[PDB]
Amino acid sequence: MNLIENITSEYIQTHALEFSRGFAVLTLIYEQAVQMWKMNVVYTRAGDEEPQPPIYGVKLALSTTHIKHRNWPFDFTVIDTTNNGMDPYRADDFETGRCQLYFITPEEMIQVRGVDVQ
Amino acid sequence: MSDFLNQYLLYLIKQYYEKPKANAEAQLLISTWETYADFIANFGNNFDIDNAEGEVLDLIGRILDLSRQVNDVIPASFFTSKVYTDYQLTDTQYRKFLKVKAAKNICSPYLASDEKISLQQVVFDAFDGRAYVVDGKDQTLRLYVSPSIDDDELRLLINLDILPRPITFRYII
Amino acid sequence: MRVRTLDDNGDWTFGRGKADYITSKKAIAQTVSTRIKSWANDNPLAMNANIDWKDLLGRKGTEDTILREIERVVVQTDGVIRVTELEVIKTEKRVQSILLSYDTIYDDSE
Amino acid sequence: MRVRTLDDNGDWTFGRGKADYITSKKAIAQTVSTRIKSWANDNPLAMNANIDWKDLLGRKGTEDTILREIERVVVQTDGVIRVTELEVIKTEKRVQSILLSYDTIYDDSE
Amino acid sequence: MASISEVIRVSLQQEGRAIAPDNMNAVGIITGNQGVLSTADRYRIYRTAAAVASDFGASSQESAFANTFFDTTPNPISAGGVLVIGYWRSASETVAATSATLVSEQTSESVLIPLLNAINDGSFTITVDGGTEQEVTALDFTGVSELSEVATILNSAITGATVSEDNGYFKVTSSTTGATSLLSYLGVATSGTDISAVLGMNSESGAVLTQGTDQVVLPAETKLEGITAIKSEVNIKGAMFIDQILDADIPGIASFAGANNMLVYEVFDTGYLSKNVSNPVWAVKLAGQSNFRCLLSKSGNRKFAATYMARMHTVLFSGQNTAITMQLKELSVTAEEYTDTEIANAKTVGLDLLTTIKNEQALLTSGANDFCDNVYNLEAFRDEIQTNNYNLLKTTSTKIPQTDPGMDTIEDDTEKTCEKYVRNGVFAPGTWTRSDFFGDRQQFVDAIAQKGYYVLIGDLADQTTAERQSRVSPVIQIAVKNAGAVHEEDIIISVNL
Amino acid sequence: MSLTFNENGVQTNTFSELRALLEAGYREIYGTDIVTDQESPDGQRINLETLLRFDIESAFSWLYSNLDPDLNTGDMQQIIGKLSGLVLLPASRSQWDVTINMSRAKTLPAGYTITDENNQNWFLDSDVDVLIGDNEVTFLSSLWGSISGISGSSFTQATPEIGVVSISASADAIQGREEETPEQFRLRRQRSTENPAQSTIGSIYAKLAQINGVTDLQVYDNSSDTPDQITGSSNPDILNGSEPVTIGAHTMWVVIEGGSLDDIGEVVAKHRLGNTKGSVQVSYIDTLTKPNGDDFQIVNLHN
Amino acid sequence: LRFDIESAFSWLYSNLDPDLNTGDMQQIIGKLSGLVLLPASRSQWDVTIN
Amino acid sequence: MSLTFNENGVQTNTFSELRALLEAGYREIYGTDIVTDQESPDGQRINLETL
Amino acid sequence: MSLVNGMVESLNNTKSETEIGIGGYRLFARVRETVNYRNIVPTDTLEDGSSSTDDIINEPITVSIEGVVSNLFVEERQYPQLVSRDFSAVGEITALLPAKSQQQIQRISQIDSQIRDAVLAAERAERLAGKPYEFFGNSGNSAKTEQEKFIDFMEALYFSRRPTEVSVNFRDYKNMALVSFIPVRDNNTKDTRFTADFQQINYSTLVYTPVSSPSKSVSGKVSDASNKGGQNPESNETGERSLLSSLVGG
Amino acid sequence: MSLVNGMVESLNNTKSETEIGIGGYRLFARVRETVNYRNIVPTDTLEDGSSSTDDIINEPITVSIEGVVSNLFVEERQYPQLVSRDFSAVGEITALLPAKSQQQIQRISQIDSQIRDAVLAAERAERLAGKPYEFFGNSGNSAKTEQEKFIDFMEALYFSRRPTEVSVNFRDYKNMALVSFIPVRDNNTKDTRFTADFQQINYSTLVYTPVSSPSKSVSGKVSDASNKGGQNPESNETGERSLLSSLVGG
Repeated sequence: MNLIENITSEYIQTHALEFSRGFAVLTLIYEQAVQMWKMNVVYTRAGDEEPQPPIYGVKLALSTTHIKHRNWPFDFTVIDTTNNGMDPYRADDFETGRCQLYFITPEEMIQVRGVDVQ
Repeated sequence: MSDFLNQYLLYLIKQYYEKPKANAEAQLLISTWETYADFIANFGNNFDIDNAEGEVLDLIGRILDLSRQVNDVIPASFFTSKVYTDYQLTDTQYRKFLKVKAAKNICSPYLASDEKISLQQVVFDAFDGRAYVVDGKDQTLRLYVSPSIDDDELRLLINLDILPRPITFRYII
Repeated sequence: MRVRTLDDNGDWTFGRGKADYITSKKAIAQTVSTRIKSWANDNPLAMNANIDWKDLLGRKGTEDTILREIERVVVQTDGVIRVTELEVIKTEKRVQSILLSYDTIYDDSE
Repeated sequence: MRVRTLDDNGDWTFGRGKADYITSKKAIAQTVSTRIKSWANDNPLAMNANIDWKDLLGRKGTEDTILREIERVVVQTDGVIRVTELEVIKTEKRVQSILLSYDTIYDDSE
Repeated sequence: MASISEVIRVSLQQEGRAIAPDNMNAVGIITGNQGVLSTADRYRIYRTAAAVASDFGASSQESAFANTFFDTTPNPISAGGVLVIGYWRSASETVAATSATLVSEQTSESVLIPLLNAINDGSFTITVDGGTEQEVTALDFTGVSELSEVATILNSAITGATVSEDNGYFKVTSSTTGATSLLSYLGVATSGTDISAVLGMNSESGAVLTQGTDQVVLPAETKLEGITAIKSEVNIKGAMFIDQILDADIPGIASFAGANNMLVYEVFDTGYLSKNVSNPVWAVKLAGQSNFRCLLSKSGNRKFAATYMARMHTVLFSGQNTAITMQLKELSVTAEEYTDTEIANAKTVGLDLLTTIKNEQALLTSGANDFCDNVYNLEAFRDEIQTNNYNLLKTTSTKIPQTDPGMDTIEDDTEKTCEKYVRNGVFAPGTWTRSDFFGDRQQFVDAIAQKGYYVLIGDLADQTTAERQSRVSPVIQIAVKNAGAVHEEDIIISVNL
Repeated sequence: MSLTFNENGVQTNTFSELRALLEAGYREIYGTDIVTDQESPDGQRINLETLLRFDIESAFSWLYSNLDPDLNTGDMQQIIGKLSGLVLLPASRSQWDVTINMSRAKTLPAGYTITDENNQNWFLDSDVDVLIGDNEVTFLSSLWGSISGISGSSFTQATPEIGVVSISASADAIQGREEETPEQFRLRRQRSTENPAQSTIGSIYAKLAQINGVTDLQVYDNSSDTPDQITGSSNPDILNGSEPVTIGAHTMWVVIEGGSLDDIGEVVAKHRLGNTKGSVQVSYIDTLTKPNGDDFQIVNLHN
Repeated sequence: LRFDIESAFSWLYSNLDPDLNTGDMQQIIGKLSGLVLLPASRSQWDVTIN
Repeated sequence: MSLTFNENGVQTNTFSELRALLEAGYREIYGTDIVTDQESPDGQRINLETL
Repeated sequence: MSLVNGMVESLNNTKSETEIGIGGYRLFARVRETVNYRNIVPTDTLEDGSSSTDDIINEPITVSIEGVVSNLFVEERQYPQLVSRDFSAVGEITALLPAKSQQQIQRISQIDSQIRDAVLAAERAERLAGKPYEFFGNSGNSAKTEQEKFIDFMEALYFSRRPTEVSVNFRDYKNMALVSFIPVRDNNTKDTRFTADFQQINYSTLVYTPVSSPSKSVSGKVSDASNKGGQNPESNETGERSLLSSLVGG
Repeated sequence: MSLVNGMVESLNNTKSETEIGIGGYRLFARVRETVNYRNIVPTDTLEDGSSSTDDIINEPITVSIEGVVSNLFVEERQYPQLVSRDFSAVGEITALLPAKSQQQIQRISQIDSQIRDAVLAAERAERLAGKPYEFFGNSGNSAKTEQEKFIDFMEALYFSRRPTEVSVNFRDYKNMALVSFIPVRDNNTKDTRFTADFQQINYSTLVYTPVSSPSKSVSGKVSDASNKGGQNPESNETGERSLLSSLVGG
């Protein structure tokens, strides 16, 4: 687990996660009319050009695999730097460090699922 | 004039908050969107096993693998909304069976499991607090119940395996 | 530029689509007329919508800045060219009425 | 910012963790109150901790620099904005008492 | 344990700065509830909500009014002002029997102690309940470091009464209540160095000796004109009543507002949006009682006055153009909803409105009665010329001789005040529109048109010798023109079709 | 990109694209030079509509995501707890009994708050009447959590009421149960998924051996109904068991020496579920929460 | 616009049904128990090298 | 790197890392915005302990 | 480009009567006051004789103000500077947010009280972005004379590295950046004679924005999809927390 | 960056009453006294219209002081300059150090007396780093007139190549480096008219340091792991001592 740095309070931001088994595009969306942090990813395997079908609109929540069912070798779990285990809900909730998002390494999804994957 | 309508009308600039036609029209748009807002807010209220009737209950059944078809006959809960066949479940019974099924889905063979959820806690709040599980000798699972449940129901749950049961089970009267 | 006409009292108009729209030289008239009326920190979607009234009619000694801001709003309007505006009464009770005259982009075709 | 509360006489408080901590607007109050009290060349881990007292109350003609240094300490505090401070008595025996007033970052929410 | 504290101490401010209602912004709230302000405690001065609470409790409506007072963002204490709670006897105050008291002179504690520590032996003569004269012949004051200690010594010495010290005062109260005279002012004893005179308890000294009042006394039930008792004690410059002034008593207080150079704010409900004679507010407007400001609150929400008061008396009359109007200024109370007909009636009758536009307060003030701006500002001007003339007659060691240079002195001081209040934004130069003046009309109108104010003092030789040996200065006539503020805007678009 | 709800999730349409769509519409309906700015009626309403749809799309994504059992906040009590069989124990306010000493008889207001010495506000729930002397009355906390009400503190009043002379608590304050944190509720739901770390024979041995105070213990179980046989153990020597032994019918049996007795009972109730053979009886005590804020005691007795 | 949102509602409730889910929402409803779709597994192949 | 005493010797933990460890601790116990500076009681003791 | 834009945005800076000074510090005297409108007109004779115009590139206006600051400045006729309102909640739009239980609400309340202490300073700063004086504020201490106040305010503005608004008579330019501040103290006058050159930071909007300047309550709401660069999370050390114990099993 | 930093570290240099001069040499007269706050604002119109701010790069303040030095300067009203204390042993923390025998202790005493003679000069220098005057000291010799003292102190400061602290009225800037010192001697006045430009050496801390400025007794103790470059010891000649006779066998 490694910390995805550079997450600001602006509502709709994109971070291109470049890693070993291909790369993904983390679109962090902040719904304010109802406080949460949606996430979108388009993980393209390193072996090809057309990305796998995207995920769209999952919350960020504490201590939980987010994209596990889409069955590719990474996911994200956020944790709260307080002990108030409240899901990320403020716009600035990542810049101040109240909650922070962690990118799970594929080698660590190995320890999670117990088996490799595509 | 609820919260939604009021906070949205502030986006009417002040040339148009007071002209009756304009205010009425903006309220019309806000109201039509407000019924969706209310629907989203009340989805939680009206979806769960408690405040669910008819098809949603059946949906819950098919998500917890329990159809209203138990193929058995139970006497009526004579204390209209919906009627089924005799050999099906009136709503309230099928509700609280689905609660029991939801419990037994997350069972565990521990009466006070500190790490995972126990049998006792989940069977107890399955029955909303009118059940009590204590083990036996030949792996009997004695089960005390409040008198607010007829014998027919419980004997049916044991005769359909909806109560939480690792290997062996029983009841008490 | 088109814009929905407003009736005498200034409420909105629906129905007669493509016909409740002011065509021109009057669309400019309506648009200036109610650009003046747009308090600044009203609209959350335009917080500098137009001139700031709660902070200009509530403070002593702003008549010059009222006039400069009215000229700003009017001149920065799609369709006007010049202005010619000043104050005609002198707060007949305490309300001053100013006279505003502007040359639209029309009536300059000779 | 949290900080452990101190009781009336100013000794430390243990027990009631997460509850002996001052929340805010009072955490600033406590932190300024005892930032003033931090002699400079005291702490070997911060030798310019705060203003230098053994070299300002032991020398004649420092009242202006006492006041400037108190304003320095207060203003450079996480949570304060302004100050408004001066001297209220004139060394009633030889001790002068100064009055210090500051606007925390709170009470500016309108 | 020699603490750091004895080279520096840092504590929290304790007393409410203990200031007095000197400036214009000394506003009042009159209660009628005999909780803590009984008669002879007719007023208390505050500069924060919490203190009003601690003397009044967040439950009593008086603390509620203080809360809605201080909650106005530019509240009076932000411009050299105080709040003061008054007290009019609403119904049958029962003053509990007191005991005789003896408050001594204001002693600084820096001089009383050094004089005391040399006095080995003691010497008092006191009398309690008119009993046998008591003489105290041994008070080893040598070991005393603060007035609390001499207080304890006197407490042990004076039998039949208790001695306390309080803010440098020495109070001595007999135990018994009701006809309990402390005849003595600490008279001279037969032997021992006299402590009495140096303390301040002495009869020749300025020691208050309120005798023990008779047993329980009933003041009757006064009228709202009992505001006079507050006004004759506090120099309030703007007041309200918690309880609504009855219709039949409005003119009186209205007249009062003018006659005492103050403002009184009073709110009325919807039933008063007429212009008949029977409507009291219009009766005020016809009577010209411009100092009796009338406010309108549909619900009847009395607090609207306090915040309104708390919004007005808020101008430091020393900076430039600090004179503020009223309209469209944030208050501390929720606005109400009014129709257009009723808001027009309020405009044309004299009431004032805090009306919603959109969740956003809009204060609209009338000009039927003179604008609150004008009345308040004119009151400030009369108060300030009074203060400046008083300060001139006070400053000089000589007597300000009754010669023409003296009148030029006084006229120059008045002109300085007028210039301040023109720089202050209240009066501005303009063409004097009225049809009356003092001296040369050309001189008068030119001075108004170019400076904004005119100050003419009649010469000495134009007053009777009856008014010459009365040591009274000649009549000083000053004329001013209000600045031309704006409240609405009727922008007229020049039509070219 | 715009709102699409597919096998891929719910792509929510952003504000700028949404308003541009509505503006392109209005252009198509009325004319290419319609003025749609802050002033114009069409402008006002295009702005109102685009805001309304942006917010409703946000609320719809709220719905979609909070139907996810592994990601939910406020209907998390609702969508899963009553659907997967859990309960979120409602929080409580810590009741405190306090003697308030009172001079003048009064009705202390609905919600006046006193504050104990650690900046914690205890508000009286409803209006009370206090008599001439000492009054035992119950304040409820303002923090809904567990609020440690030490006995014997000094209280200063946040909302002073005239007359109090002495606020003092003779005894401490019974705490208020705090909720399972949303993180902790989700984690408790999730832990039911993964397999146990040990086999059921070895589960007890593993989690009965960290009992602080033991140094050795062994377990002999009788899985098969054969009463006095042995079908497993923690001792490798028992593969044949060349001696007779008395062990109950389809039971499991543990011997420890030097163990925290109550801790031993707790662990056995934590992992046994059945009949335990032994001589000394030891129990766990657990609290079970009826839906109303009560406490039902359960004793799990093993041997 | 409004019917876009309402048909989203209809689709949402249509996908609270294990017998009709057919997509990501199927797995979201599938997390309601601790099971997810099995992942693709590389095929094993035992050989003799020398 | 921090204090480890192994078949390799005794790696002694440096000051900055040690105080950062103690500070991360106090953040975990109490709250992420605890003020730990020269004045604050917690700051005083974190410094004392790390020293 | 267009000739129409000239008058339109020439009036876009209207000087309020209150006469902000170097940003609210008007307590000096303006000995001289200049602005420098410059232009780059490419030199060589333009190519076509029909349409090859549109070749007057604009320039950043500079504004030079030299004045003097004394211990005692008496200002003649200028209205008070009043604190600008906190119009942040103008569009604040709650009541669509979820229903969540008590001490689930209050947990959010504690988080809000917990990071408001860390954000509200910069929030006020952005609220008061143009005008630094009422941000830094009147010094308020009786020890510091007026030249104290001018120097410490100027240093605060200079170290602030944030653009300020500067008023020459008839214009209150909105984003001036302090370019040069030279205070001089002759040995024949106790005052301070200071020359300050500011340079406007003019910046236009490249991208489609329907809303010019919204509230803070919708400023992020109407923001377009912002972009951050890539990064290799697998190769981070500063936060390489282990896998949560709740995940290794699952 | 932040607007908050402005006032915070604008007051970070407070002028003491004692009025250090060019570093403690106040025995001249300040004919003129200027500071030059400069800034680099990148010119072209900034890119976005939403957030592309934070583009006012700061600059090294220069301070110019021109004055005159005469044989006889009479200073009007200024407090004495008192020698700063040697607060080095404030945290000095012994008594954990080992128990070692006499003349094992005293051998250390001789080593300490042996290299204190070689380090204490630079130790005092760093103790008196900002202020060179009381390091160099009052000249003390009656032969050298006052202009002697000013010239030799200025040359000592200039050749010292160490930054000094310079006080303009209302500020005692902490690290000024002597940039230019021009003394002039007209043939119609025996005094010396000197212009000295200093430039601040502003330098911030890149790395995590919990302690701002500790004692000498813990300054190395809290230091982070310092880094020196590599080197090839096998290829050194200046110290190629043979192998000790006690090692060849062993």
